[PDB]
Amino acid sequence: HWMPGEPRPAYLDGSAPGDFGFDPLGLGEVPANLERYKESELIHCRWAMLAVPGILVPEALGYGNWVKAQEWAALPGGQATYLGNPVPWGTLPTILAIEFLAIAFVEHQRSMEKDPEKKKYPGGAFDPLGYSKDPKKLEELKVKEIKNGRLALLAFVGFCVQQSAYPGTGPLENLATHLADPWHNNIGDIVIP
Amino acid sequence: MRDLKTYLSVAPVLSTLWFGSLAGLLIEINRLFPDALTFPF
Amino acid sequence: KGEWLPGLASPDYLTGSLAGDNGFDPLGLAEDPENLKWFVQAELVNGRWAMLGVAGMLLPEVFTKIGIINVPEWYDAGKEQYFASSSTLFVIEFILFHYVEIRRWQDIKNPGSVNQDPIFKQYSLPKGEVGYPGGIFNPLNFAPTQEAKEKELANGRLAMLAFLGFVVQHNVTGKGPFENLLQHLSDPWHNTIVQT
Amino acid sequence: DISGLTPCKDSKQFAKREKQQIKKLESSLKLYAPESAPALALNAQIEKTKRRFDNYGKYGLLCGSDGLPHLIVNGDQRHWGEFITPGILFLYIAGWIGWVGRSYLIAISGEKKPAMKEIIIDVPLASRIIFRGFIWPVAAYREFLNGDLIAK
Ligand SMILES: CC(/C=C/C=C(C)/C=C/[C@@]12O[C@]1(C)C[C@@H](O)CC2(C)C)=C\C=C\C=C(C)\C=C\C=C(C)\C=C\[C@@]12O[C@]1(C)C[C@@H](O)CC2(C)C
Repeated sequence: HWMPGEPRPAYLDGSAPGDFGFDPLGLGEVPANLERYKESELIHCRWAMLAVPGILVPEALGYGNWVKAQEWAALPGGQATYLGNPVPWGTLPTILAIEFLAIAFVEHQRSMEKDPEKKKYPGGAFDPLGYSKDPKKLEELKVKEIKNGRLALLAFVGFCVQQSAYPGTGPLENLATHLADPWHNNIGDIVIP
Repeated sequence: MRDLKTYLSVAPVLSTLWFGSLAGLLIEINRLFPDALTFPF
Repeated sequence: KGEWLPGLASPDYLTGSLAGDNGFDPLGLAEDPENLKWFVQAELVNGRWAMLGVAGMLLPEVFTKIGIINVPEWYDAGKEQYFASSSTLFVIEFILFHYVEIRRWQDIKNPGSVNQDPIFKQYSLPKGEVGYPGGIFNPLNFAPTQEAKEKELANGRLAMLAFLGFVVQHNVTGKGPFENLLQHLSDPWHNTIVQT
Repeated sequence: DISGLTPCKDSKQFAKREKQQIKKLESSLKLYAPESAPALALNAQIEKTKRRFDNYGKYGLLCGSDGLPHLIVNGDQRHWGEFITPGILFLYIAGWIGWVGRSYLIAISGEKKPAMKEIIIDVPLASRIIFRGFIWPVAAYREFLNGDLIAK
């Protein structure tokens, strides 16, 4: 339970993976709506569990924080760089065109699916190493995936919010600032100026 | 007199007494503390 | 039990089964039993906090007669510098009290639902009443008889009135609660609320 | 300086208004003997005018270009005494009155002829109910929680 001593909603029986009865607003009441929400939650989690490695690793290599990498495109004639090496095709309208076409194809391909189970765990070719061979291990794996995804989502929210309070700074910079003087460099000063 | 007490509880007499006392209180309040534009405390 | 005003009748909903029941409810707040259930806990918590507050506001000023320590007055204790900033201390206090008071709150809704330790499952509070947890909160195993509960409630009410007096006196006199007592004891007939 | 306004104490037009009012009051006093009662009344009026202008200067009001005070009601803490505190006091008093009226109406609803208790008030019951409205916020909020505030 997400809060011991609280009654559960009737539609949250505790059989779904990562089900702890958290629904104060009752957004999952409609059975057709609740089925969609699981797919969206899994997609959000999987997208956020790739961003977190992609935000810290470039900053840990001294290539600049994650908001500095987007500054050049606002300028006229800015060219993209990767690992300190400018890429020949890093012009703005070349990047925008290739991104839209490549993504619009795969997402529409996902849209046309009509089996509800395959929209969450499609299986098949996307599981080359065959970790889904055991139904007993698979449930534990699903619980692990759901538990990690929500943590990554919370980490991304922290990434976004910490930027507003310390403009122009990276998360590792904020951690280094906190570590030096914990008792005066923390959240308290921001809340109470 | 029960009937006299009943006549004192009728709506117009009671309203007149209440409003007279209220107006007196307000007049004295404005007499003690004249020209109040803001609540300073 | 006793009457707060002889010659008056007690309310029907105050049947005397509660601790410290003297039939005092002129304004009829506790007519609804749910209101009574909430207000009992509210009174308990308010009295328990006010007792500690008064004890902490009075004794650190009684030192002047004995001269052990040197502590600023209760209304100047905040401005003093401490090892951590005020914001950090407030944040930590909020973080801990949120969990503590949410844990306490769940017992009022559904009694007996938060008696089990969340991390070490082999540990649990013995079953008791709503406002009297017991268990590790009662290490000396003093029996919670009705007499002790009545004493607790009386002391809590007295301490709440004392705290209200402590607050009001400082706004007018501008001095400490103990300094107000010595001045009164110097010339009792000239040093009252009526200054003249 | 909110909205380009200036404090009353630094406003020259405020002083000019005060001087004009005092001079107008003083021209009437020359028509009467100093010992007469109308002279005393005019002296009291002049003193009251000076005191009012001084008090307006002390409270930190804001004047425009005409030398007249203006009220800020946007919620700024520097001007909470202009709108916020009297508003809260009025809300408390109005809630008291409404709660007392509702309580009296509910009290006599179960009688044989409830209409006759509306044209001829039952004084003791109203007097007992009058004191109860002093704690109207708590009672109203608890009634809202219990669901007894709205008729079914
Ligand atoms: C908890 C409490 C106060 C706690 C204070 C604390 C902890 C103080 C801490 C501090 O000091 C220290 C320790 C450190 C100091 O340096 C700093 C601070 C931090 C300041 C007060 C409760 C205070 C509560 C009070 C006063 C309640 C009064 C209620 C009354 C009288 C009700 C009367 C009625 O309720 C009935 C009986 C029936 C109704 O029907 C009829 C009526 C008439 C309506």
